[PDB]
Amino acid sequence: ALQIPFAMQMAYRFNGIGVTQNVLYENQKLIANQFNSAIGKIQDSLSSTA
Amino acid sequence: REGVFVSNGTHWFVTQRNFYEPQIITTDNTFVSGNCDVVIGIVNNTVYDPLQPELDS
Amino acid sequence: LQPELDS
Ligand SMILES: *[C@@H]1O[C@H](CO)[C@@H](O)[C@H](O)[C@H]1NC(C)=O
Ligand SMILES: *[C@@H]1O[C@H](CO)[C@@H](O)[C@H](O)[C@H]1NC(C)=O
Repeated sequence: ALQIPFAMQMAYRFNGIGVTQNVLYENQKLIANQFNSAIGKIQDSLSSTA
Repeated sequence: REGVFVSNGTHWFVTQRNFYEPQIITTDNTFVSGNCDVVIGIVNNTVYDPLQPELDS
Repeated sequence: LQPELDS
């Protein structure tokens, strides 16, 4: 296990899907806020019904 | 362009991810997108230009 | 390159 900064790991996972690394850093806060909000929606979905 | 940025004591290098291979941060080892003010965690540096060592003749 | 051709 080799330590890597999480924002650099995201930049490679973007690079892996054919989105160039710059597009992450140009949008980092927006990406994080979508991701954080989405995990909230996951929790709400699992809260709503069995 | 591929791989990652790396720092020594005060030199900086670019390498592929899976085997350490420190190379000079040249323009032909890199590419540009926008001004710095957006980027989290960026650093001031010199990017080396290979063209001027040629055109100086 | 051609724009740099002032040398
Ligand atoms: C660059 O790396 C080598 C090995 O770590 C070291 O001898 C040299 O002093 C370093 N130079 C700078 C300025 O970081
Ligand atoms: C980079 O260097 C310039 C030198 O004028 C300085 O104005 C700027 O604040 C520096 N930025 C960082 C991130 O250190």
